[PDB]
Amino acid sequence: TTQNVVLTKYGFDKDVTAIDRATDQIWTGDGAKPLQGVDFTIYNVTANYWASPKDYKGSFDSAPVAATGTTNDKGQLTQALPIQSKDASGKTRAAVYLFHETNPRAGYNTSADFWLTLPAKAAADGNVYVYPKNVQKTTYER
Ligand code: NA
Repeated sequence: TTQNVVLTKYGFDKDVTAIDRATDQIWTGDGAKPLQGVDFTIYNVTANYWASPKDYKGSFDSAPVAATGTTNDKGQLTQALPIQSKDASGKTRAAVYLFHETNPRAGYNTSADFWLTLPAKAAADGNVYVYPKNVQKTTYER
């Protein structure tokens, strides 16, 4: 049993303000531009998550790759993801996936890593809609 995850990548726009967007609503981006040709790797982080849910902060170390994708013309990619997977003990668990932009990571329009805890609320068309946010900042330490 899988869900159909539709990812849409919109570039930063000074006039749209980046509130959260639920997985069961279509958001047109409010004029911001879809970003084409952005490569994402989707890691199955179910094991890393279930090692300790209360401590999970987005690590995908040693996580297997669930899928890769590249945004199209409309800034979108679609991927069916299993709603359950296995933890490190081999026990069946609700699945968690980490979306990581590998390319082009264009500065302030780089997507922040985000993770997704299935099953999610689906829209009427049956899709799960995610909208990666741009990174909080372009300076870093540590
Ligand atoms: Na696809």
